[PDB]
Amino acid sequence: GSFTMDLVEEILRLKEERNAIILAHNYQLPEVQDIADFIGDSLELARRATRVDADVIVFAGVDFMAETAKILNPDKVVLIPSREATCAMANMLKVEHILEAKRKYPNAPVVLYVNSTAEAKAYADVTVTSANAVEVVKKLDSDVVIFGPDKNLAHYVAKMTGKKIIPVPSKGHCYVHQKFTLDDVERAKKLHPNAKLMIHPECIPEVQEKADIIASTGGMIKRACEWDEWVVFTEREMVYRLRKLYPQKKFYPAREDAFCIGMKAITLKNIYESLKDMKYKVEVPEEIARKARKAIERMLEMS
Ligand SMILES: C/C(=C/C(=O)O)C(=O)O
Ligand code: SF4
Ligand SMILES: [Cl-]
Ligand SMILES: [Cl-]
Ligand SMILES: [Cl-]
Ligand SMILES: [N+]
Repeated sequence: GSFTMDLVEEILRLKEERNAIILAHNYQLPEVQDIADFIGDSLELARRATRVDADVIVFAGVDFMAETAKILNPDKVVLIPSREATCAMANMLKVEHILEAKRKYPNAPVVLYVNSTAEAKAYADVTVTSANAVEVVKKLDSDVVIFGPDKNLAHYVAKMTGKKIIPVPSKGHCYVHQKFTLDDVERAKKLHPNAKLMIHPECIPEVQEKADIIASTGGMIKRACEWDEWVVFTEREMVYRLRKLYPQKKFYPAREDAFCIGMKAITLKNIYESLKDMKYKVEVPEEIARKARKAIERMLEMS
């Protein structure tokens, strides 16, 4: 015919030409999810980055996630389609916060949420995500741990493990998940009285306390089989992910306006441009990468 390739067809050809895999987070735009080879949460993306047979990883997610993939694949090309795909919560944690906490608690393990920079991870004894933070902290050989950046996840970990949690920094949080309120819980239950509530641990504690399940986005997918109707208290693109996986269930956003600007820096067009031009190359300095890798590997061994 007269027509040629659209962006999807161009991307598919370039993936072949580059020997590339596209890894996407659950918060990516639906049309980006639809072209990804693998979609998952922070822990699943970290694990998947340890079995990459491709030469090139295009990371449809934020920069810290691409850096984690690069730390696990120092000799593969890792591309981030936009350097403005970044995480507001992760940037709240600086090396100075970690050093001050280590000074006060030298025997406390430093436990850093994967939502953190590579420089910060170089000071972690182990990394965690929302899916394994409780399990990891429970198993660490200390009754006190230094933990960050997210204070709402820290609250959940403190509740579930009974251990003393020293937050770094003092007020780290995700603006997307902080948008959920008790009024959103009330409205969701009024509009969808037969639905259960799946709530991310980055939400505030009083909202966590209303959950039927508290889970990472990966845990939400794992536990969705437990009911047929769910209100989803996380970034709104997760509703698309859940509807695609389970077309027979019903999913409703807790708030349509819970959007991550950094995640939406990734577009179909800049994924195309990323493969076409081999950009933007993600690099992590060797000393930081080796130290971060030790903490990330330990995390994968512990969960
Ligand atoms: C936002 C997020 C973070 C994580 O997995 O630790 C999630 O995908 O649940
Ligand atoms: S949703 Fe929140 S934690 Fe995730 S990248 Fe966006 S700002 Fe960061
Ligand atoms: Cl692969
Ligand atoms: Cl995220
Ligand atoms: Cl199913
Ligand atoms: N011990």
